[PDB]
Amino acid sequence: LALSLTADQMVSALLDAEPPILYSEFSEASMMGLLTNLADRELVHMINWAKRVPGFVDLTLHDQVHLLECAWLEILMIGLVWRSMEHPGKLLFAPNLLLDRNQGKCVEGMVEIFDMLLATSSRFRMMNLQGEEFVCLKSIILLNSGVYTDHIHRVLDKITDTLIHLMAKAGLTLQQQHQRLAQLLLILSHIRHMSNKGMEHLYSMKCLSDLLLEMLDAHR
Amino acid sequence: LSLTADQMVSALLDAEPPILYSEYDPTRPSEASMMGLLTNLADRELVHMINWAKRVPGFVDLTLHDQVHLLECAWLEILMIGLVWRSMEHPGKLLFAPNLLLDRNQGKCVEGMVEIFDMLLATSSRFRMMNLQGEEFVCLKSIILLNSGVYTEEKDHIHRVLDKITDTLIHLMAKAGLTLQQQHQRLAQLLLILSHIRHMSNKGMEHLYSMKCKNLSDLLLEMLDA
Amino acid sequence: KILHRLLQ
Amino acid sequence: KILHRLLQD
Ligand SMILES: O=S1C(c2ccc(O)cc2F)=CC=C1c1ccc(O)cc1F
Ligand SMILES: O=S1C(c2ccc(O)cc2F)=CC=C1c1ccc(O)cc1F
Repeated sequence: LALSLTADQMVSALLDAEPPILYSEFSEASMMGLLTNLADRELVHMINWAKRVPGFVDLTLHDQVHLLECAWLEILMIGLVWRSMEHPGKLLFAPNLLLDRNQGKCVEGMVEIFDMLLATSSRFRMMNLQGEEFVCLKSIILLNSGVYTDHIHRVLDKITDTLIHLMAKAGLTLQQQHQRLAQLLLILSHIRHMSNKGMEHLYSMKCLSDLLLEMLDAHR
Repeated sequence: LSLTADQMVSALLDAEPPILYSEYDPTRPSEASMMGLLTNLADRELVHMINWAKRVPGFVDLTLHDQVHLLECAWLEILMIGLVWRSMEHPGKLLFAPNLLLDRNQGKCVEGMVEIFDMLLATSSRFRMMNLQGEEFVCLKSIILLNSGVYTEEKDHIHRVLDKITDTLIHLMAKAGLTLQQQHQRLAQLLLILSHIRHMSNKGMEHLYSMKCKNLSDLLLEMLDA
Repeated sequence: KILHRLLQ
Repeated sequence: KILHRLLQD
């Protein structure tokens, strides 16, 4: 069903499926509270967004759960990184919650993850990523991150076609299309890295809503 | 910066590290020994990996601090993708060494090792399904070395080299008779696998750091505390 | 599972 | 710095 879409039809479907930017409600306990509260509310919207991702509905309930459990933090992070593009050196968790690295020192071991998140944002800023490319990358994360543990791969190929199609519209040469495609996908390797580091840091803080606790225990 | 895609491949292939043997004794049975076999093997390869990295185009142009940094970040990824590559012709088995072939049942000898084993097997099955070529393999492995620790003046130099490797990958796929659409797709598929290799490495670092506290060579301890 | 309900 | 030494060799 999703394989019959055109490149422009894929883009418009992803753009219209974009989740809203939610708002947030000093100390370490308060800062941790705001982030986890914001993350929990955001998870609800992500799930509805996932069902709007072309091909995701074709998957069984069990497989949908597995993909979300594996990529939920990656999806949150790339969304945060995307929102923070027009704010160098800062992370826009919410419109009323803009933080820097020194504010990340409020929580122990949070500054390291902050630096990585900030580095990804400047990387997106250097390249500078387009919204059409962003929604493609985020959907790739959802379908790829947990594909290990035929259909999904065919949908993945289609998003690749969409990414190339977008770059062809921008006026990029054939060689520039290959290179930019590679540059974007290699970033996903580090988004995965940040997620794993953020996963273990969050599990230590746990030892949170029951939904977050379900997501965390899935990786434990 | 100036090398043909054919010149890039031949240089990487010639720089390939040898396949080392384990000290595995078939007369022997344990969890402690089986872990010792893997870690000892994963200590002798590092010496070869370090010398292999120096022959990777563009790596020598980096400062000593940058070289150390890239290796500390990617050493396990590089080991893993090598293991996965050697195990391609051995379905449901991991070829750590020619005299050390293990399945997921033997991975149960160590707690929490079965999870990493299954992921490595699935990765090996992926390369088999894609029919990964040796020319593509040495490209992927060099990409890992330069990419894994690039974010965490010399930055765009690495990116320029990475762009050259991408061109090489496309050049290889074009020679195989793949269409432009097929080239882009295969390029994407190969690079998405690197995301999984990163994941396996991170879990590998956790399980390895856990074993250190339980109580490995000195060089392997430097990598762990890094 | 909470994730099951939200998906439905 | 064993890694540094082996890299310099
Ligand atoms: O909640 S997080 C987060 C995030 C939260 C809400 C959100 O909407 C987007 C986000 F990226 C990025 C890093 C987080 C994080 C949060 C808590 C923790 O212990 C460790 C972490 F890495
Ligand atoms: O030594 S390992 C290994 C490996 C060793 C030699 C090698 O050539 C390739 C490898 F992938 C993969 C996973 C290993 C491992 C070994 C011990 C441990 O506690 C955790 C681990 F992940």
